[PDB]
Amino acid sequence: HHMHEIVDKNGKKVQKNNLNDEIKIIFTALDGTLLNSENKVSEQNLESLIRAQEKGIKVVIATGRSIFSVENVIGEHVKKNRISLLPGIYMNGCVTFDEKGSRVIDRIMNNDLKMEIHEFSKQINISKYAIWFCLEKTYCFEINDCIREYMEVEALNPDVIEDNMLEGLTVYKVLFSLPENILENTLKLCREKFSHRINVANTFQSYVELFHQHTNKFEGVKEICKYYNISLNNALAMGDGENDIEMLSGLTHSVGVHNASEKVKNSAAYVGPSNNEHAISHVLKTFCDI
Ligand SMILES: O=C[C@H](O)COP(=O)(O)O
Ligand SMILES: [Mg+2]
Repeated sequence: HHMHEIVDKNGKKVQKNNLNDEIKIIFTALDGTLLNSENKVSEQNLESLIRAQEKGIKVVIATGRSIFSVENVIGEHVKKNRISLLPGIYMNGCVTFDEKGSRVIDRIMNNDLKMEIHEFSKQINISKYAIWFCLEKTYCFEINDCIREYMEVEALNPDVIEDNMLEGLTVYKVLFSLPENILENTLKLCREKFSHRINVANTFQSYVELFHQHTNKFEGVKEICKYYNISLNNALAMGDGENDIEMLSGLTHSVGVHNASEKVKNSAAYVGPSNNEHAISHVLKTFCDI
């Protein structure tokens, strides 16, 4: 079966003996890539991560999430030092930490643009689906089934605040947890309204994330590779979503998981197993020989 293979754009399996780059570091999206559909790290994945640590391969999270919500989802692995959060690429790069927890990227959203996005979202009535991200906390204006759905997966609850409090907050992104029935339209509105102002990404299901226009996960990738004197040619990125496109296309070695869209897969060098098929275990096998 093809359940566990990694293939190039011609459908040919990638073989270790044909590689000419040692992979020293792997950057991976969390939900939809490392985590299976149940938001868990599979045992096969965990077993391969243990071996990657024994061999000195670095595994770095690159996510739209804050580090706080990551810790709530995979904390048990973090506590056992099996997955490191530092260094890490959070909020789609806008908050990227080195191993000392210093922000090597800190891309706050301009406050005029914040308020314009806010007023626009109230105008088109998606403000109720908004989760605003400060450095250390998230905020929403009300709770509904869509906010509920976001809390369940994110596993970290926003504080509920009044509308007029937003002006005082220093934010890095906003995430709209949208009903499925208005995703496609709302995405068109935001992209038309804020082109060359803000990144707009459909990252996961009906999530729409807006963050610093000149920042993405790949900017974080470059910073962390730089920190450890690792050429980009010895890095590998894997992902599934729109917010992974820049890091998949920016590295010579990248893997789009099988569950990714055709757009995301096209941006990647290789296509691997789905997130439910232990994608990073097979990546580690193919590229690092376990
Ligand atoms: O809520 C989860 C995120 O939208 C997906 O996270 P990721 O960037 O690690 O795939
Ligand atoms: Mg993802």
